[PDB]
Amino acid sequence: GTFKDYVRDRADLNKDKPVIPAAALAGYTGSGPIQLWQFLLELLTDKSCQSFISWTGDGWEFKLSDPDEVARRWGKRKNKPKMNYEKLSRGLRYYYDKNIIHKTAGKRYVYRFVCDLQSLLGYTPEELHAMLDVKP
Amino acid sequence: GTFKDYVRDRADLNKDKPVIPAAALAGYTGSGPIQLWQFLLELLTDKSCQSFISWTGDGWEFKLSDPDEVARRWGKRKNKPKMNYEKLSRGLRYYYDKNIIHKTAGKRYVYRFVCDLQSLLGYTPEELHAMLDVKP
DNA sequence: GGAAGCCACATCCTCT
DNA sequence: CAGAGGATGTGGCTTC
DNA sequence: GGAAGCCACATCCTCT
DNA sequence: CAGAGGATGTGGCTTC
Repeated sequence: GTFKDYVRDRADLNKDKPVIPAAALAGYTGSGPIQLWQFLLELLTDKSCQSFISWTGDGWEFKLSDPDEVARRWGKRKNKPKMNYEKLSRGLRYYYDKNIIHKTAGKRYVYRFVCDLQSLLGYTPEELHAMLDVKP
Repeated sequence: GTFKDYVRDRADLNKDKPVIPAAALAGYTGSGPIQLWQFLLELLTDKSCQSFISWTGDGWEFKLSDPDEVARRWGKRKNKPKMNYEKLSRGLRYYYDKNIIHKTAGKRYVYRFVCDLQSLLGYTPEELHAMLDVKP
């Protein structure tokens, strides 16, 4: 397998094509280092990540079906191997007061984007959900 | 402008489409952090970067038409704002002994990939030069 | 998890 | 500077 | 370039 | 744990 085949094979697994690349987003917003909410928003728009993180179908609500995986990847993106959902959730918890992301009380591993995503990605959650083939 | 527009606009400038993405290459080779030679290989395959870095038309030979720009970007990709051609060249000098890249004596800012790129990107420099519309 | 190494540079400097 | 390399130091990663 | 700040987490801990 | 937050500490970046 050459580089060509390595890229080709990942494409056939629907990887490397998130609609909202974190890196790009950070660039657009001028946030500098990639931020958590941004990273999640990248995953949530990359069809290949739908197995461990996805939109519930209700507005900007999403679920961390596989916390441990979401955590690993965020841990990798920030170069922090000890990263787990137990510290990552702390990150998200900070957002509550900064009204960026809120916790949906009662549902394990479910939060919701509360800020104005439509203006940032020019898409109503209904459209986005259709583009990713969001089930519910 | 929204993130959507920001993405399509850069797309119309032929950006964000390098044939040999550094990040991917690093993954394929399992090198871990992106390496200099790999970065340069990304730029050289991204049609939008042809103004400050490009193949001379002779095999794997290339030129840093705009050293200062090349240096800035590499400085950005590694998070090292003080990054210049004066230091970056050092990095390249280190490949001379590791037969990965050599200096073409006589031409200011011109070096040549000496390792086996054909096997890594399954392309003869002739083909690659055609895909980028390399002039000389 | 965890400490100990290994490697690519990032930095600085000296010559020519 | 541009272009060789030696002397250092450290961060991100592989390795016990 | 350069020193001083700011901000987003990464880490740890305590309850319920 | 999962999930709220307080108390800390530091790296990447913005700001004088």
